[PDB]
Amino acid sequence: GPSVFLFPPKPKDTLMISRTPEVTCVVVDVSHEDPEVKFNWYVDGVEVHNAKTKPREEQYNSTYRVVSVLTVLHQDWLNGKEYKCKVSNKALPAPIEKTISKAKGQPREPQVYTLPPSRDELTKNQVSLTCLVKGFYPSDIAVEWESNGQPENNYKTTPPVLYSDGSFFLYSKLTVDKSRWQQGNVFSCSVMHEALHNHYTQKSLSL
Amino acid sequence: GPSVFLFPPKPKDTLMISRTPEVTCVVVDVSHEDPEVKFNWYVDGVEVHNAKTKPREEQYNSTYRVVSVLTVLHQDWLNGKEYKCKVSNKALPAPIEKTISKAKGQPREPQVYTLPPSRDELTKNQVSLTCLVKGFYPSDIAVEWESNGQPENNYKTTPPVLDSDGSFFLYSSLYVDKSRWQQGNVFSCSVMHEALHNHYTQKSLSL
Ligand SMILES: *[C@@H]1O[C@H](CO[C@@H]2O[C@@H](C)[C@@H](O)[C@@H](O)[C@@H]2O)[C@@H](O[C@@H]2O[C@H](CO)[C@@H](O[C@@H]3O[C@H](CO[C@H]4O[C@H](CO)[C@@H](O)[C@H](O)[C@@H]4O[C@@H]4O[C@H](CO)[C@@H](O)[C@H](O)[C@H]4NC(C)=O)[C@@H](O)[C@H](O[C@H]4O[C@H](CO)[C@@H](O)[C@H](O)[C@@H]4O[C@@H]4O[C@H](CO)[C@@H](O)[C@H](O)[C@H]4NC(C)=O)[C@@H]3O)[C@H](O)[C@H]2NC(C)=O)[C@H](O)[C@H]1NC(C)=O
Ligand SMILES: *[C@@H]1O[C@H](CO[C@@H]2O[C@@H](C)[C@@H](O)[C@@H](O)[C@@H]2O)[C@@H](O[C@@H]2O[C@H](CO)[C@@H](O[C@@H]3O[C@H](CO[C@H]4O[C@H](CO)[C@@H](O)[C@H](O)[C@@H]4O[C@@H]4O[C@H](CO)[C@@H](O)[C@H](O)[C@H]4NC(C)=O)[C@@H](O)[C@H](O[C@H]4O[C@H](CO)[C@@H](O)[C@H](O)[C@@H]4O[C@@H]4O[C@H](CO)[C@@H](O)[C@H](O)[C@H]4NC(C)=O)[C@@H]3O)[C@H](O)[C@H]2NC(C)=O)[C@H](O)[C@H]1NC(C)=O
Repeated sequence: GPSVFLFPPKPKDTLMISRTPEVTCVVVDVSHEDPEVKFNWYVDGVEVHNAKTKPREEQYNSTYRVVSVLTVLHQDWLNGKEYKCKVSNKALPAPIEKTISKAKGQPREPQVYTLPPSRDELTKNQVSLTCLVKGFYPSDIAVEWESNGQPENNYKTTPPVLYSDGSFFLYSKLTVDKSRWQQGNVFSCSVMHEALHNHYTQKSLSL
Repeated sequence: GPSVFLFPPKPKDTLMISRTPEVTCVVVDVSHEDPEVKFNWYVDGVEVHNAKTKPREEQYNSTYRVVSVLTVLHQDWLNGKEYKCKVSNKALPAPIEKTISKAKGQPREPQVYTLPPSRDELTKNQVSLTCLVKGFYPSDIAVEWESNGQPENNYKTTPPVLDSDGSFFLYSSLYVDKSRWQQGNVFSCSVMHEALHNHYTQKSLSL
């Protein structure tokens, strides 16, 4: 009956000390007559006792969805500690365990290139600015466009794709009106990854 | 299980008359006891007669996989016919079903731009040729690289991404030795998609 789902922190969260990276253990499909769900958290095998279990919430399909949220230290996540959520409930034969961590393997620093649009992309009102980020590991990364300090709206990012040698690459596309690229605005592609200095770099682009 | 998955034909196959496009019904996790799975196959409400059930496979999860494949007309699939696979096995409460067809909607043709390498990237031994394919619908597409008629090995393609307007885009990345880029070789990105004239377009790139 009950299914357990264990979610990692957001990459922008693990990479900036101002933010609060958290692991979330989500139990769904808990019957009405065995609703008491117990949680235990282990960090690299030692039980931790500081997780905040939000009070159960009855779903419209007549099952309880219960959530528990453990906060993690940024150096704990990035040093490769394993997080074991252990969910016990009297609807279960025996308790369910789920574990989560950063990806094993040595970090690799992404190279960041910014490509300008094709000449064939001038006969349009809109134009595509491209940012290639390649050779990074593990694949937790964050890509963001801006110009003149303010963020950009119209950008899309592919998912991280596996190259032959084990590392990852992706592309981010910023659609801008040809006018602004003509005028000469500078657009910037900002990349946040653990293997970067200050965890952040930025590449700029203009006519 | 018995849990049913239904897959569509590969794109390349539905776009050339020479290849054979098949829809593929996969029953993961059949039990050793009562392993007799059955299949039936509806095309737009007409039972068809020519399916090829692959005998068995047996997994290291002491359970079985039972694939049936059904071959399809190229115009049948491109015209949006529904392909109904129905699975009868006594271990199931009642017959399972699944359906598949092409994404509904007006096919939109891809725009194909090729981007040269970044100036930054030329201080390396290897170099990334990029190919942006954008504006296409439905998202079944094929992308390949070639030079002097002969194919390329070292290219990877991102899966297709949804833009705000309902079309898709992707990038292909070919990794070549900076020496070949300078000798002046001509590299070609070849796109195969059902909205293109002759289902095929091709863009070229050189120093
Ligand atoms: C009864 O209802 C509840 C709740 O639904 C609510 O009420 C009903 C009535 C409807 O109106 C609902 O629409 C309504 O919202 C049902 O609860 C659902 O249960 C299903 C499964 O039964 C769960 O599916 C899983 O979803 C996860 C991803 O979930 C994230 O994204 C969802 C949107 O897509 C979002 O709704 C989720 O809440 C969650 O969002 C994240 O939440 C965390 C914490 O809150 C947060 O930190 C994140 O930031 C946030 N993200 C976003 C984007 O918002 C999905 O990953 C699961 O897929 C995995 O598991 C499958 C096996 O179960 C497997 O087949 C998949 O392929 C995939 O497998 C994983 O694969 C990776 C590799 O890619 C591998 O590494 C992993 O090991 C592997 N994992 C596992 C476990 O195998 C899965 O699809 C829903 O999340 C859940 N919804 C909610 C809201 O809780 C309940 O099921 C209903 N009961 C029924 C129908 O009987
Ligand atoms: C015990 O063993 C078996 C055997 O597998 C073994 O275990 C796994 C974990 C691996 O280690 C294997 O190496 C190993 O062999 C396990 O059985 C598996 O269980 C998982 C659990 O979810 C199933 O996942 C499903 O996968 C299919 C897609 O399967 C393709 O890709 C897989 C990854 O490459 C690959 O394994 C398959 O062979 C298959 O490959 C395709 O094959 C076709 C021909 O058949 C070929 O033409 C294609 O080219 C090829 N493609 C690729 C990419 O390789 C996926 O469809 C399922 O997703 C649906 O259902 C989920 C619910 O379970 C749900 O979360 C998903 O979101 C999705 O649901 C749909 O979502 C869409 C999208 O939004 C939505 O619109 C739809 O409404 C919704 N529909 C439905 C009906 O849900 C799912 O992800 C595996 O199929 C299954 N078998 C294998 C071989 O993995 C078993 O789990 C093991 N026990 C464990 C792990 O505890």
